[PDB]
Amino acid sequence: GTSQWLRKTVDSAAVILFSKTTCPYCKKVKDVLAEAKIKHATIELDQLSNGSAIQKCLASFSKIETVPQMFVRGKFIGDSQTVLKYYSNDELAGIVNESKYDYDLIVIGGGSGGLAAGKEAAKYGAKTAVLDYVEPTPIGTTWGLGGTCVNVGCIPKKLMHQAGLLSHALEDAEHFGWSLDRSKISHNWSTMVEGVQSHIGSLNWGYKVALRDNQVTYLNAKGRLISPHEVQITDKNQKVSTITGNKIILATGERPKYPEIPGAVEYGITSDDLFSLPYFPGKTLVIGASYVALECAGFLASLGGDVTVMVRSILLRGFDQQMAEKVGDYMENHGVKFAKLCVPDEIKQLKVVDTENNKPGLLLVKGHYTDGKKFEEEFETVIFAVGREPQLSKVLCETVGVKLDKNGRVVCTDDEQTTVSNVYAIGDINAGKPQLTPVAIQAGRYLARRLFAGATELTDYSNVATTVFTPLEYGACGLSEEDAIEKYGDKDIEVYHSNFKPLEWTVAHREDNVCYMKLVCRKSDNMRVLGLHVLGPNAGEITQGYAVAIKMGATKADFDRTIGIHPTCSETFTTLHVTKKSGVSPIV
Amino acid sequence: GTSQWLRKTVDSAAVILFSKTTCPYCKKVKDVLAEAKIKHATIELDQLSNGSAIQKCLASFSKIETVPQMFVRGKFIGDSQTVLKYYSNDELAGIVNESKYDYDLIVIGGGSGGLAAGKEAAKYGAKTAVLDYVEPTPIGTTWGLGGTCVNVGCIPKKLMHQAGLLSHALEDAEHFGWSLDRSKISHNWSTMVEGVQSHIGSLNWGYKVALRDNQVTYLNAKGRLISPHEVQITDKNQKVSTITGNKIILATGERPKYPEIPGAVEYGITSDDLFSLPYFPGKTLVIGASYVALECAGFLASLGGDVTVMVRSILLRGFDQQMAEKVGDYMENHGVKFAKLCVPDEIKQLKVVDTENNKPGLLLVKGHYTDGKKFEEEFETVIFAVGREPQLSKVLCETVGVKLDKNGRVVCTDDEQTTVSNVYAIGDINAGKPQLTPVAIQAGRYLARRLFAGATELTDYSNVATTVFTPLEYGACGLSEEDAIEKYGDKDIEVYHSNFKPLEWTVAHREDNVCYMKLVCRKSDNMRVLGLHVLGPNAGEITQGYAVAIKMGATKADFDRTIGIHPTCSETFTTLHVTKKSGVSPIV
Ligand SMILES: Cc1cc2nc3c(=O)[nH]c(=O)nc-3n(C[C@H](O)[C@H](O)[C@H](O)COP(=O)(O)OP(=O)(O)OC[C@H]3O[C@@H](n4cnc5c(N)ncnc54)[C@H](O)[C@@H]3O)c2cc1C
Ligand SMILES: Cc1cc2nc3c(=O)[nH]c(=O)nc-3n(C[C@H](O)[C@H](O)[C@H](O)COP(=O)(O)OP(=O)(O)OC[C@H]3O[C@@H](n4cnc5c(N)ncnc54)[C@H](O)[C@@H]3O)c2cc1C
Ligand SMILES: [Mg+2]
Ligand SMILES: [Mg+2]
Ligand SMILES: [Mg+2]
Repeated sequence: GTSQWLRKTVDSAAVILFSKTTCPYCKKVKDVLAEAKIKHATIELDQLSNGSAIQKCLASFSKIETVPQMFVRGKFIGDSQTVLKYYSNDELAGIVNESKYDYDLIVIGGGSGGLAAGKEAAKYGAKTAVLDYVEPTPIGTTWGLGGTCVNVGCIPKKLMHQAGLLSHALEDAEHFGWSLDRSKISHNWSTMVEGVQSHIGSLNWGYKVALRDNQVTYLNAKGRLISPHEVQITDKNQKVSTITGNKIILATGERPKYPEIPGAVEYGITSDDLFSLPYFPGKTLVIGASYVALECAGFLASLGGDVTVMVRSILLRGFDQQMAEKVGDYMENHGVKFAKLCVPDEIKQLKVVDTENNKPGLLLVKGHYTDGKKFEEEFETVIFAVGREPQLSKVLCETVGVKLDKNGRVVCTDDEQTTVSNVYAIGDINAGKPQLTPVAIQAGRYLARRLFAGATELTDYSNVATTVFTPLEYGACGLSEEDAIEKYGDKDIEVYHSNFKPLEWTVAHREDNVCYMKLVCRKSDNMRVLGLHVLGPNAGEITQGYAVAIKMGATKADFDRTIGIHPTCSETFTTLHVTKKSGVSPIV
Repeated sequence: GTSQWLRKTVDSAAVILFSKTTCPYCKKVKDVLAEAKIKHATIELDQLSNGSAIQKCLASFSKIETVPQMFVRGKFIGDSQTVLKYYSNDELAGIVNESKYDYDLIVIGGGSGGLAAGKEAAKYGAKTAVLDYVEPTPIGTTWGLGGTCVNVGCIPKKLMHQAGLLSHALEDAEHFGWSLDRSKISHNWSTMVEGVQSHIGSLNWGYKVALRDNQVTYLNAKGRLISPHEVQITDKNQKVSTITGNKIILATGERPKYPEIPGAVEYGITSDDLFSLPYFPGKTLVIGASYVALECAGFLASLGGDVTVMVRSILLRGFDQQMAEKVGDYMENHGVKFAKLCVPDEIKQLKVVDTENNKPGLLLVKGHYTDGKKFEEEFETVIFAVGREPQLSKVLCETVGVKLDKNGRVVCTDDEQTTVSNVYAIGDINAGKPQLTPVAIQAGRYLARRLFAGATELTDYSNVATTVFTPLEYGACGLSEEDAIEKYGDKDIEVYHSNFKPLEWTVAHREDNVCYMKLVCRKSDNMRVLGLHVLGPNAGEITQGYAVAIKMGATKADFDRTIGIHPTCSETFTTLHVTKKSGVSPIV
């Protein structure tokens, strides 16, 4: 184990120092490298249980067993006296910069995962390039550095969700004694978009500054992997060139799909366009039933819009379907209309978008229900939220040998390695992984540490918590009830559940028994918590801390012995007692 | 210890059935008791690991080793045929109601702990009385059933905190595109109090209905324990009588203290009066620096009031002082004035409260600072928040033998037992325990199960999470940093910390580096999390789930391997990396 780890670490690290924290010769070398502005990884052998074995194995590369030992790109450079010699003779800079490739790491994609990986690799002295290019949407929308979450995902969507939540805060404020009249207050879409876009612009700029400050080369260029170590880049002026890299990280993400029906690309939009749209969508049809579809429909309705969601089959496929039904029922009680069991056939244009008066156009949507009955209605905006897809055919030449699955995602080992030994993939394009921003970030950071700092820690993709930011939010960690029953059998599953009412909803005269939580547990394993589910305000804040406990193997007894914080919504997890098997009502 | 447990269980239970889930004879006995409206505890021997030894040890009472076996107040009643004989002969009701005392349980105090204990005991057939009486405040304020939290504590305070938080929501709404103008909106104190009090009234009524539905006798009477089994009650018409009970639970709580200075009782108020006050306090001085003092000052300022807090020494004594300073600094930047290192000497009346026109009076407060300088300022309302005290000299006759500590609280074992063996104490009067509503509720419920259902589970009072509902909320679980350093030494403590900015604060132009969190960890115990601290919105929702993980022994590695939910405040705990020892800034 140790010899294999050391060989892999030495071969892959850009600049690495084997050290001991007590040794003054090691401190002197560290001080020289810091003065020279040479970044590097450091392995403190006295801080590792197998450090003595590592010292012995180092002689297989350097012929010495002492510390310090400096390596650059697989080559032993020297001990203390030698490194000081190179520094004194002004030779060290050239040595640490010598490389077979232009870069130690090329990251293709400057989104959540790619920026995290590139910044982390640079900390260990890896010469790093991050490529990011945003192909415009069909109507021409484009945006800056940072990827989907920053520009057209989690960040703007949650800010618009907050704008929507504030509608109810205005209503509640009256009951709490404030003098406003909610019925005389209106919402200005353009003012909200300006504020959202100003924040996004600060993030775009902050990422460019962060790459500069980490000595990462940022290329606003489209990359294509043409062989294991060669990336062809096309710049803003269509100039084509090739750069080379030792390790390659594919982090190119996904883009929205469109249905293959007349008028969809021409006259509809997707989430990519929504978050910078200069005019309020107006009367809107959302086609689809993913979390993207429902989150966007929810905030548009809360802002005062006339919104309909066209659902082919079910809501939130892949999520617990009891929770999905409760999410949709709340939305329907709060203004969202649903066209159920329905698909679109064609979008016809009745009015062109009025860019001068800043108004949407008008569309005729024709569709049909599963029984064959026709759907026909006019909408000012049609938003397609019918899934997202990787677009690797343009990122990857087929001759490179990177295996893709049937959906076009990259088939990766548990350490993100593709079928090409120096090429890795992270984020939404890594087949089978949860498609979430903090997952991409952890994967990229942890991978960079394994490549360039000798780390061994893998990303754990199990029991990753989620939150759907619908008008009433839905947080979850672990299995749905139906997946738990499928895996273990109904007789081995116990479900504890309860309704609850936020204290803030009492004086506000809101609903008594809409918020809901459950714990899905395995009886034969000490009532292990297999899944946690909560519908209520601030559901992501509620869920997050429990994800640590679930990671640690929490049981129902662990929830019971923990004392609640009062008054909170979250504390209702600490006193659950009604089982579904008992048939006793969960109402409070 | 099976023999000792069975002896204690049979001796204490009111009505108890020993059964097996796999027995249709037990099913018949359960059905008969259910039809007879006879509530009882049930111990399913097949579900316990030592069930076989219990069956054998039951014969020491019943001379049989089969199930079912029924017991009443220490006496074996019979098997299947025998219980049916009594039922057929109309003898069973008399048998199950025979008792040496009027009640199996008398609970003195109808607050958080006492109501929880009384309701739980009644589930197992314990004939239960709950006594509750609310001695009026000096100005005459009184309230209904439910105790401090329901009437004059957590419930109204959090509702008034929410009214205060809505001030900032109104401001934020403008930046999110809503057309209101916060500067022309005002707050109506009386409207908010009316709504708060209507909710409280629904809780008072709900508790009365809950006791009725559980067959608990509710006496709105002042109780005094005059001997181990005798409680003297004084009813609303001053009629004095004595009732007897087998077990006694003392759950009488505490009341606000006043400083011993002229004018304090006559002209000041406390939290007991604030939550139903019919007029806005106006310009207000809060004397004290507890969480009660700061929570009330905070919401009064957010409602638009002119508020000053007079602090003898420090804020939030007993809490992490770095966090306390950050809490206070936020309040000072958001309208709360602080008179630091200052104590009051006298409250002088300048105008009497005008009850007819619903206006406060006017007071002159004289005090002095530690540097000798004088304090002299006028206020419309003076609120004392200088601690709370038990008042057991009127609850307990000294001859009973219940030992109190130097502060007047009850000295209890880890199972809530006093020095008188049938008398227990729960909630705020139990010396040394966290004085919180969910603690009182757990203690009461768990104690009732041990007394009347043979349970053995104790309440765990360690690492009980808290939240201070100041304008920026402060959640904590475990040790303060200073307590951890005192216990383990600075060299064995590592502190990970970060500022954060809620995404909701970006478009709203709120502060960049005021929200803050830290994990206080023990290096030599695998970086065990000793204390978690968070200052930010929704801090109780953030903190609660982590309390389960801390109960389970979470380490820093457990936080690191858990993935964040994005975008949330809570996810910041999953990526902490800056140590205090490193000196690196925690700013974003
Ligand atoms: C509407 C919406 C809401 C979401 N909400 C949440 C949420 O609340 N929480 C959450 O955790 N996740 C959320 N997500 C998911 C999250 O956005 C993604 O999981 C995350 O952005 C994936 O990161 P990534 O690094 O894999 O890819 P991306 O962030 O998509 O980055 C890939 C980047 O590479 C660029 N690129 C593509 N091809 C090339 C090429 N050939 N050369 C150069 N650059 C290229 C892309 O244009 C893009 O900039 C949401 C997504 C959407 C669409
Ligand atoms: C302003 C304030 C805010 C608080 N906020 C929170 C918070 O956010 N979260 C939290 O967890 N805790 C909070 N607390 C603490 C919480 O209120 C107490 O911990 C809890 O109420 C204690 O319950 P208890 O059963 O011990 O006593 P109590 O709830 O005080 O009940 C005791 C009852 O017994 C009655 N009684 C007294 N003597 C007699 C007698 N001789 N005969 C009959 N009846 C009698 C009393 O009048 C009262 O009704 C707060 C407290 C205050 C004062
Ligand atoms: Mg702005
Ligand atoms: Mg599942
Ligand atoms: Mg009302």
